Amino acid sequence: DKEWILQKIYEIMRRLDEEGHGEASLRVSDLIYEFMKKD
Amino acid sequence: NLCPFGEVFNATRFASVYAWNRKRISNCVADYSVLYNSASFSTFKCYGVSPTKLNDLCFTNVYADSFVIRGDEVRQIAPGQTGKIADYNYKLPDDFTGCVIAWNSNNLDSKVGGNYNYLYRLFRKSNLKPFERDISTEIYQAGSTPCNGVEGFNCYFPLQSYGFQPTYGVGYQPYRVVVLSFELLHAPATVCGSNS
Ligand SMILES: *[C@@H]1O[C@H](CO)[C@@H](O)[C@H](O)[C@H]1NC(C)=O
Repeated sequence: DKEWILQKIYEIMRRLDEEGHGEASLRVSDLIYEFMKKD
Repeated sequence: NLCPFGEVFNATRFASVYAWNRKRISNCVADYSVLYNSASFSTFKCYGVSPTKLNDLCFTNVYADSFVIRGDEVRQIAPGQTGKIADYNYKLPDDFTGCVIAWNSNNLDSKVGGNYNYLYRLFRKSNLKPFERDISTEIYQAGSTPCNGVEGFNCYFPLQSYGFQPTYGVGYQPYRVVVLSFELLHAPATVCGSNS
Protein backbone atom coordinates (compact mmCIF):
# COMPACT_ATOMS: atom_id res chain seq x y z
CA ASP A 1 0.00 0.00 0.00
CA LYS A 2 2.18 2.84 1.31
CA GLU A 3 5.35 0.82 0.44
CA TRP A 4 6.50 3.26 -2.24
CA ILE A 5 5.46 6.49 -0.52
CA LEU A 6 7.41 5.78 2.65
CA GLN A 7 10.67 5.14 0.82
CA LYS A 8 10.28 8.43 -1.04
CA ILE A 9 9.45 10.32 2.15
CA TYR A 10 12.42 8.76 3.90
CA GLU A 11 14.62 9.76 0.95
CA ILE A 12 13.45 13.36 1.26
CA MET A 13 14.64 13.89 4.82
CA ARG A 14 17.85 11.98 4.12
CA ARG A 15 18.48 14.30 1.15
CA LEU A 16 17.49 17.42 3.07
CA ASP A 17 20.01 16.56 5.83
CA GLU A 18 22.71 16.12 3.17
CA GLU A 19 21.81 19.57 1.86
CA GLY A 20 22.04 21.04 5.37
CA HIS A 21 18.38 21.78 6.15
CA GLY A 22 18.42 20.06 9.53
CA GLU A 23 15.25 21.47 11.03
CA ALA A 24 13.45 20.39 7.87
CA SER A 25 15.04 16.93 7.99
CA LEU A 26 13.83 16.67 11.58
CA ARG A 27 10.33 17.86 10.75
CA VAL A 28 10.08 15.03 8.22
CA SER A 29 11.36 12.48 10.71
CA ASP A 30 8.50 13.62 12.92
CA LEU A 31 6.09 13.12 10.04
CA ILE A 32 7.41 9.67 9.17
CA TYR A 33 6.77 8.65 12.79
CA GLU A 34 3.25 10.03 12.59
CA PHE A 35 2.76 8.49 9.10
CA MET A 36 3.65 4.98 10.30
CA LYS A 37 1.45 5.21 13.37
CA LYS A 38 -1.60 6.29 11.30
CA ASP A 39 -3.34 2.94 10.67
CA ASN B 1 27.20 12.19 53.21
CA LEU B 2 25.86 14.02 50.12
CA CYS B 3 24.03 12.58 47.12
CA PRO B 4 26.31 13.02 44.04
CA PHE B 5 23.98 14.84 41.67
CA GLY B 6 26.76 16.87 40.09
CA GLU B 7 27.86 13.69 38.37
CA VAL B 8 24.40 13.61 36.85
CA PHE B 9 23.58 17.28 36.20
CA ASN B 10 27.10 18.70 35.99
CA ALA B 11 28.35 15.80 33.82
CA THR B 12 30.34 16.31 30.62
CA ARG B 13 28.97 13.81 28.11
CA PHE B 14 25.27 12.93 28.07
CA ALA B 15 23.72 9.89 26.48
CA SER B 16 21.68 9.82 23.33
CA VAL B 17 18.07 9.34 24.41
CA TYR B 18 17.69 5.91 22.82
CA ALA B 19 20.64 4.79 25.03
CA TRP B 20 19.69 6.92 28.05
CA ASN B 21 21.97 6.81 31.10
CA ARG B 22 20.78 5.62 34.54
CA LYS B 23 22.47 6.45 37.86
CA ARG B 24 21.41 4.83 41.13
CA ILE B 25 21.35 7.02 44.21
CA SER B 26 21.35 5.55 47.69
CA ASN B 27 22.67 6.31 51.15
CA CYS B 28 23.02 10.08 51.16
CA VAL B 29 21.23 13.39 51.79
CA ALA B 30 20.33 15.84 49.04
CA ASP B 31 19.68 19.56 49.16
CA TYR B 32 16.99 19.64 46.51
CA SER B 33 16.40 23.36 47.02
CA VAL B 34 19.85 23.73 45.44
CA LEU B 35 18.40 22.15 42.30
CA TYR B 36 15.08 23.99 42.37
CA ASN B 37 16.77 27.29 43.26
CA SER B 38 19.79 27.01 41.01
CA ALA B 39 16.93 27.94 38.63
CA SER B 40 18.82 27.00 35.44
CA PHE B 41 15.96 24.79 34.21
CA SER B 42 13.54 25.35 31.35
CA THR B 43 11.51 22.52 32.93
CA PHE B 44 10.97 21.13 36.43
CA LYS B 45 7.80 18.98 36.29
CA CYS B 46 7.29 16.74 39.37
CA TYR B 47 4.65 14.05 39.86
CA GLY B 48 3.16 12.30 42.88
CA VAL B 49 5.31 14.71 44.95
CA SER B 50 5.76 18.53 45.57
CA PRO B 51 9.15 20.01 44.54
CA THR B 52 9.20 22.02 47.78
CA LYS B 53 8.57 19.21 50.29
CA LEU B 54 11.35 17.22 48.63
CA ASN B 55 13.72 18.25 51.42
CA ASP B 56 11.17 16.90 53.93
CA LEU B 57 10.79 13.43 52.41
CA CYS B 58 12.91 10.27 52.24
CA PHE B 59 12.89 7.38 49.77
CA THR B 60 14.12 3.79 49.54
CA ASN B 61 15.95 4.38 46.24
CA VAL B 62 16.59 7.13 43.74
CA TYR B 63 17.46 6.67 40.08
CA ALA B 64 18.65 9.60 37.94
CA ASP B 65 18.00 9.04 34.23
CA SER B 66 19.69 11.48 31.84
CA PHE B 67 19.96 12.09 28.05
CA VAL B 68 19.65 14.73 25.31
CA ILE B 69 16.59 15.59 23.20
CA ARG B 70 15.53 18.59 21.16
CA GLY B 71 13.23 21.03 22.90
CA ASP B 72 9.96 20.10 21.17
CA GLU B 73 10.18 16.55 22.53
CA VAL B 74 10.64 17.59 26.15
CA ARG B 75 6.83 17.61 26.46
CA GLN B 76 6.94 13.82 25.97
CA ILE B 77 9.12 13.16 29.05
CA ALA B 78 6.00 13.14 31.20
CA PRO B 79 3.61 10.31 32.13
CA GLY B 80 0.94 9.36 29.67
CA GLN B 81 2.61 10.96 26.63
CA THR B 82 2.76 9.44 23.16
CA GLY B 83 5.16 10.46 20.45
CA LYS B 84 8.38 9.43 18.77
CA ILE B 85 10.46 9.79 21.94
CA ALA B 86 8.00 8.34 24.48
CA ASP B 87 7.16 5.51 22.07
CA TYR B 88 10.59 4.40 20.80
CA ASN B 89 13.30 5.99 23.00
CA TYR B 90 12.24 6.68 26.62
CA LYS B 91 8.83 5.86 28.17
CA LEU B 92 7.48 7.03 31.56
CA PRO B 93 4.77 4.95 33.33
CA ASP B 94 1.28 6.20 34.09
CA ASP B 95 1.92 5.86 37.81
CA PHE B 96 5.19 7.80 37.59
CA THR B 97 6.58 9.25 40.82
CA GLY B 98 9.45 11.69 40.54
CA CYS B 99 10.54 14.86 38.81
CA VAL B 100 11.60 15.73 35.29
CA ILE B 101 14.16 18.46 34.68
CA ALA B 102 15.46 19.89 31.41
CA TRP B 103 17.71 22.74 30.38
CA ASN B 104 18.74 24.16 27.01
CA SER B 105 22.22 22.98 26.04
CA ASN B 106 22.58 24.82 22.74
CA ASN B 107 25.99 26.10 23.85
CA LEU B 108 27.22 22.58 24.61
CA ASP B 109 25.68 20.12 22.16
CA SER B 110 25.28 22.20 18.96
CA LYS B 111 28.05 22.41 16.41
CA VAL B 112 28.59 24.47 13.29
CA GLY B 113 27.95 22.03 10.49
CA GLY B 114 25.68 19.88 12.63
CA ASN B 115 26.41 17.86 15.74
CA TYR B 116 25.80 14.17 14.99
CA ASN B 117 26.90 12.61 18.29
CA TYR B 118 23.24 12.48 19.33
CA LEU B 119 20.92 9.84 17.86
CA TYR B 120 17.26 8.90 18.37
CA ARG B 121 15.34 5.81 17.31
CA LEU B 122 12.75 6.57 14.58
CA PHE B 123 11.60 3.03 13.85
CA ARG B 124 10.52 0.31 16.26
CA LYS B 125 8.13 -2.55 15.68
CA SER B 126 6.14 -1.55 18.85
CA ASN B 127 6.04 0.96 21.67
CA LEU B 128 8.48 0.90 24.55
CA LYS B 129 7.41 -0.41 27.92
CA PRO B 130 8.17 1.96 30.82
CA PHE B 131 11.89 2.25 31.57
CA GLU B 132 12.58 -0.20 28.73
CA ARG B 133 15.86 0.65 26.99
CA ASP B 134 16.24 -0.64 23.43
CA ILE B 135 19.80 -0.08 22.24
CA SER B 136 19.35 -2.50 19.35
CA THR B 137 20.68 -1.58 15.88
CA GLU B 138 18.89 -4.04 13.64
CA ILE B 139 17.77 -2.89 10.20
CA TYR B 140 14.08 -2.06 10.27
CA GLN B 141 11.86 -3.95 7.82
CA ALA B 142 9.04 -1.57 6.83
CA GLY B 143 7.64 -3.44 3.83
CA SER B 144 7.20 -6.99 2.61
CA THR B 145 10.73 -7.36 1.34
CA PRO B 146 13.44 -8.98 3.46
CA CYS B 147 16.29 -6.71 4.47
CA ASN B 148 18.93 -9.43 4.92
CA GLY B 149 20.64 -7.12 7.41
CA VAL B 150 21.39 -4.28 4.98
CA GLU B 151 19.67 -0.96 4.32
CA GLY B 152 17.64 -0.54 1.19
CA PHE B 153 14.01 -0.32 0.19
CA ASN B 154 11.75 -0.24 3.28
CA CYS B 155 14.87 -1.40 5.14
CA TYR B 156 16.02 1.54 7.25
CA PHE B 157 18.68 1.99 9.92
CA PRO B 158 16.44 2.65 12.95
CA LEU B 159 18.64 5.36 14.47
CA GLN B 160 18.57 8.83 12.96
CA SER B 161 20.83 11.56 14.29
CA TYR B 162 19.88 14.98 15.46
CA GLY B 163 21.58 17.63 13.47
CA PHE B 164 22.19 19.98 16.33
CA GLN B 165 23.37 23.32 15.00
CA PRO B 166 23.52 26.54 17.03
CA THR B 167 21.49 28.30 14.30
CA TYR B 168 18.55 26.07 14.94
CA GLY B 169 15.31 27.44 16.23
CA VAL B 170 14.72 27.00 19.93
CA GLY B 171 12.56 23.93 19.34
CA TYR B 172 15.30 22.14 17.38
CA GLN B 173 18.09 22.96 19.81
CA PRO B 174 19.34 20.25 22.18
CA TYR B 175 18.03 19.93 25.70
CA ARG B 176 19.66 17.91 28.46
CA VAL B 177 17.05 16.02 30.50
CA VAL B 178 17.35 14.60 33.99
CA VAL B 179 14.47 12.46 35.24
CA LEU B 180 14.72 11.58 38.94
CA SER B 181 12.75 8.61 40.20
CA PHE B 182 11.70 8.60 43.84
CA GLU B 183 11.34 4.95 44.71
CA LEU B 184 9.14 4.61 47.78
CA LEU B 185 8.84 0.90 48.35
CA HIS B 186 8.90 -1.30 51.45
CA ALA B 187 12.46 -0.56 52.64
CA PRO B 188 14.29 1.57 55.28
CA ALA B 189 14.45 4.58 52.91
CA THR B 190 18.08 5.64 52.46
CA VAL B 191 17.79 8.89 50.47
CA CYS B 192 16.54 11.94 52.40
CA GLY B 193 16.17 15.63 51.71
CA SER B 194 17.87 18.34 53.71
CA ASN B 195 15.24 18.06 56.55
CA SER B 196 15.03 14.73 58.51
C1 LIG C 1 26.66 22.20 39.44
O1 LIG C 1 27.57 23.34 39.51
C2 LIG C 1 26.92 24.60 39.80
C3 LIG C 1 28.01 25.65 39.79
O2 LIG C 1 29.14 25.23 39.05
C4 LIG C 1 26.17 24.52 41.12
O3 LIG C 1 25.47 25.74 41.35
C5 LIG C 1 25.19 23.35 41.11
O4 LIG C 1 24.56 23.24 42.37
C6 LIG C 1 25.92 22.05 40.76
N1 LIG C 1 24.99 20.94 40.71
C7 LIG C 1 24.70 20.19 41.78
C8 LIG C 1 23.72 19.09 41.55
O5 LIG C 1 25.19 20.40 42.88
